[PDB]
Amino acid sequence: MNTVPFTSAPIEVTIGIDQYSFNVKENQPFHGIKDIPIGHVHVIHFQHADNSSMRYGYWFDCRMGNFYIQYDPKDGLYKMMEERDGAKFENIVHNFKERQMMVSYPKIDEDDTWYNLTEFVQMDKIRKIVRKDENQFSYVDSSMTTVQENELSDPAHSLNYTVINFKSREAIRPGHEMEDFLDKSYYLNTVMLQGIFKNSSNYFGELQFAFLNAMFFGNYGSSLQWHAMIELICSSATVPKHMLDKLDEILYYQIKTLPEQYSDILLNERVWNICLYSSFQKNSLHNTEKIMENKYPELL
Amino acid sequence: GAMNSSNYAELFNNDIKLFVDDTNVYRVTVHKTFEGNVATKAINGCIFTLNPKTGHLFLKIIHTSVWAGQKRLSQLAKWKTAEEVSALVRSLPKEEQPKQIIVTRKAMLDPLEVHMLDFPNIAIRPTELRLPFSAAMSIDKLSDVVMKATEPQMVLFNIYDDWLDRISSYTAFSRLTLLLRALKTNEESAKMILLSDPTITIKSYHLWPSFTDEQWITIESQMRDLILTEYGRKYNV
Ligand SMILES: COC(=O)c1n[nH]c(C)c1Br
Repeated sequence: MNTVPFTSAPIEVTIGIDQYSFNVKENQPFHGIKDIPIGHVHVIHFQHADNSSMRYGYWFDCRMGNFYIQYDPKDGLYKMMEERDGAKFENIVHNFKERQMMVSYPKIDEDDTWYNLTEFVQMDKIRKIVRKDENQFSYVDSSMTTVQENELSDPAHSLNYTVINFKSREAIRPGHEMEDFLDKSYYLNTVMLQGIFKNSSNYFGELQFAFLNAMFFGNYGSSLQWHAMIELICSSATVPKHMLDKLDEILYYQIKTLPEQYSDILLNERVWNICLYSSFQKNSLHNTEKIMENKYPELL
Repeated sequence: GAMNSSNYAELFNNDIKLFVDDTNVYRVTVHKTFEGNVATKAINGCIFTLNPKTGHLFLKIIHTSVWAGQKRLSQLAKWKTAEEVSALVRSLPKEEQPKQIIVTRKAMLDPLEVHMLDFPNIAIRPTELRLPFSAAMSIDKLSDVVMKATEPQMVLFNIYDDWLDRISSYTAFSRLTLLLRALKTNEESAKMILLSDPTITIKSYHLWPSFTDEQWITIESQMRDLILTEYGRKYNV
């Protein structure tokens, strides 16, 4: 079980660690989070009390280094840092633990939510969407735009999601215009899966990462990407059964975890009504359809 | 953006543009079958592609053979329209290609945009106007060429006849839409107005009678009156 040490908490802040969150008061004695499950990516995120603007956070995998959080009073944010002195790290951590100055990652043993939400998410693919190669961890916030978004302004700070555009030459074979537009299986299976993502696990990993950035940071381009990748599968007549069954599970746990008071801005009515009720896969998302109807029937 | 009454004069500027109407592409008669069920039988159709500045009409005749063995024909018809419009644009020299295509029905936007991906510099636009181009098949010479076709075919017309030698494109388009609105609202009456006098002739190379200037004023007044009335005869006013 790993730890994220915090130097201190000089400003009052709501801290998230995966789907959990807690409040820390200004200059509260607080030195981080312990008992973090190894074997998953994680995200630690921040909402300052004074400025509910800018949610921001760091994707990380405790197997890739010793990471701690230090507040920067110049840039005005909690920064993730990697400690390369491994004995300095263990010794500080040991002292924090002895003083019981760390909150415990509060995973209930029955609870598989985080695994279910990050099943296909891998750090090496996050680091290709979020380009900052000097760090083993990846910063995301509310305002970052996507590559696709910037084609319609600072490239260094972009989310480099795979571009999906239904009215593009990439998506539409010459001489198959109607066929490829109404049935996107060509674009899903050949262009995207075989060509770009190589396999469905990589496709699902980007889909899950986009959702999580939409949910935790309100990142709008992320929400667009999540819906686009859902729509591409639902609008394909030919989808491997194993992908359809896993998509149903994936969406079910995303919809289950979404904050109920955020469904107005985070769920695209058109995409969901098409996927559940009109598309080729209207009958293939049983679990997702059932949670959607019992939790968000207004939308439908 | 969309075309409406505010930006109506844009039609007559010097940027080449085409209207595309697909109302008459897929046409059927509905009839009872031996077993007392209902069936459709397609008849020949046409794409109405019009340059409103010049009057040039590109009438692509849609022969019933194109539907044989196909499903979801109302949807297919929009894509076939888009394929033929795109083929038309491809066949033209670059300096004759439209800078904008205005579709009369919004359902044509996605089919045309997809078939025109190779022409990023051609804007596909809808309109808010309720244009009466569906009444094109009430023009006898147009209905005739469509019905007689035994194969796919493109026929070229000027829907303004020689009017532009005397009036502006703006006035010619207003005359045309008046005629077509009348034919749409009451074809029998509108045709009675045009052909009541058999003394006045249609030139072999024209669609409309050879009215003098003063007969056109009379004709247009009779067409307005018709449209005024039928709007009463319908709303009782
Ligand atoms: C380097 O500064 C630090 O504050 C630090 N270094 N390691 C750990 C665990 C911490 Br907290």
